Amino acid sequence: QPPEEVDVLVVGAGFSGLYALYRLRELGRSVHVIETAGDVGGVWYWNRYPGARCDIESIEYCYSFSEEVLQEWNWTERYASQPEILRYINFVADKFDLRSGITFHTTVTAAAFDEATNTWTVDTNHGDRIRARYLIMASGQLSVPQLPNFPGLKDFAGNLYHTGNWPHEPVDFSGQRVGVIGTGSSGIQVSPQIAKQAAELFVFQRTPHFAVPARNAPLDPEFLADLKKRYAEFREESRNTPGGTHRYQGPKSALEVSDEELVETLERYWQEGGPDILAAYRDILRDRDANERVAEFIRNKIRNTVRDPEVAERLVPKGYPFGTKRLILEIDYYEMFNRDNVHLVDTLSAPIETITPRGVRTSEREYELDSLVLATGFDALTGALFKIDIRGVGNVALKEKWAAGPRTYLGLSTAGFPNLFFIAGPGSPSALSNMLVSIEQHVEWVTDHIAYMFKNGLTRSEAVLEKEDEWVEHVNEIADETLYPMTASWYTGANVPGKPRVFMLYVGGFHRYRQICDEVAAKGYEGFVLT
Ligand SMILES: Cc1cc2nc3c(=O)[nH]c(=O)nc-3n(C[C@H](O)[C@H](O)[C@H](O)COP(=O)(O)OP(=O)(O)OC[C@H]3O[C@@H](n4cnc5c(N)ncnc54)[C@H](O)[C@@H]3O)c2cc1C
Ligand SMILES: CC(=O)c1ccc[n+]([C@@H]2O[C@H](COP(=O)([O-])OP(=O)([O-])OC[C@H]3O[C@@H](n4cnc5c(N)ncnc54)[C@H](OP(=O)([O-])[O-])[C@@H]3O)[C@@H](O)[C@H]2O)c1
Ligand SMILES: [Cl-]
Repeated sequence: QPPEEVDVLVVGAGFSGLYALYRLRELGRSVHVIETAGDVGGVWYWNRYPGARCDIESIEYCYSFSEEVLQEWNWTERYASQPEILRYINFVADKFDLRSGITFHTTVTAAAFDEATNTWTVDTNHGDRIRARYLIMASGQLSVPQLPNFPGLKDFAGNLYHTGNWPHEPVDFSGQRVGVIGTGSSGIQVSPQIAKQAAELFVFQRTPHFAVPARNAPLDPEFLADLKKRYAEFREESRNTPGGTHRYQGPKSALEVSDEELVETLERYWQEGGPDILAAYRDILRDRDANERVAEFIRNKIRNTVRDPEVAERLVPKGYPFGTKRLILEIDYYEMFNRDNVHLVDTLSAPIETITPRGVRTSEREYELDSLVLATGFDALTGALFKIDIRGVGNVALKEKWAAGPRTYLGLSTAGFPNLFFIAGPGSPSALSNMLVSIEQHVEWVTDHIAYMFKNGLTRSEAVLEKEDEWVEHVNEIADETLYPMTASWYTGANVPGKPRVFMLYVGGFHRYRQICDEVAAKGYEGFVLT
């Protein structure tokens, strides 16, 4: 039930929005959060599908801002399941009395900057009108589900799900003919759970994605209690890294090594599981020949996982460099295809023509299904923003200004839109880092910036157009030194039809980006104009 006026309005109650609330209060600022969902958690509230699990270690993917949380919470598994992460979020939410600062079931429709008085007016689908000095869009990176692009969807006779909008009551696939469309992280995690229940599971794969064993395991309770002795320290080590974790930064070039040392080295990562293999060698995302030797080793591990050679071959990713679509952690996913009741439908060879009342037609034949699961992803990074009529100076639409790709200074603001801040979004490290590291830094940087504005008695903060252009050009420029922009992924907006193909993230590493933000604030916010 939202206030008519506030210092800062926050959109979204997932990790980012909750923390922004907590810190803004500590800083003696009035602050409120609007959230479409029924409750806190963001991705961990919405993504409730069976198998949903973090692929950053529970010990790294957690808040560090509170010593008490660090000491009191007990993680249980190398990689936390979604129910567990949702209990942690509730634990924190509870601990700091956060819900009192949040309006649920409410979706922000539009926001417009008022130049006369230097404020945002912010409307919602319940007619709430809030005036705020600052607007923080804590509204996610992977928060607006994307349906795939083919017809007959509303004609399907059975039940229809998207993993990103999963039912609050467990879904029963027992005895069903089930289809999953999509084999990114969502579909990889969800499929082996549905394989346990369905009479027949059909996995509709388009481009195969690279996946490596998670090797999840219980967490040793002693290791935990040790870790806690120096938790603050351990976390500060994670902030001083490109990826926001303890990942080893392999110093060698993947080209300098024999085939023999290369295999022995990747074999050790493969038996160990997890994503650290992405940094086995310094140049894997930088040099196509280096990349390829690593990609080959992975593809061969893939072939060897599946008994039938033809099914095995269709599982092998082709045509793009390893790691350039987000790396996936799998758990019994490749093994699944050895089962009698699991069918890999290769839609590259036979593309989907349409959905029918009965199920799915490809160019080669029709599949009958009782249920269809869409693991088809998200209109990423800009999708949630673009859903909101956001309006800056001269009445510029954010959606129009960014229609060729997101334009920002430090990913934190855009020229022409003063008092507006984007948490962990395009133009910053964002999902290229452990997101809790990217999220805590952006929250602390924005909220300090806000507090600094108040201290000094100002009320207007605007990214300077020339710095914005300079920043966007720098982002593209350093991306272009890597293999990232070369591949169609949601990072480059490739999954939404008509969306501009532009790599959206800052690739220079969390550490450098935090250093660059720190010198910006240390000079009273170079590249902003403050009045
Ligand atoms: C299934 C899934 C698994 C993930 N696993 C990991 C992982 O292992 N490691 C990792 O580092 N990151 C991973 N993440 C990335 C995840 O985006 C971040 O880690 C972190 O959860 C993002 O937090 P957030 O608060 O920025 O956004 P979100 O958690 O997305 O919260 C955004 C909230 O804003 C609300 N919202 C949006 N628009 C409006 C509006 N118009 N009005 C009102 N409310 C609105 C949404 O409903 C949502 O609740 C994963 C993401 C997905 C989708
Ligand atoms: C932490 C963790 O383990 C976890 C778990 C879950 C999510 N996450 C995080 O969220 C991000 C998104 O992952 P996701 O799986 O939900 O989404 P995706 O990666 O966008 O894959 C979409 C898939 O659907 C297929 N596809 C799309 N359109 C299609 C079409 N029109 N016709 C037919 N098929 C279509 C598309 O095919 P192709 O050829 O690759 O476009 C692909 O197979 C992740 O990267 C993590 O950041 C993390
Ligand atoms: Cl992720």
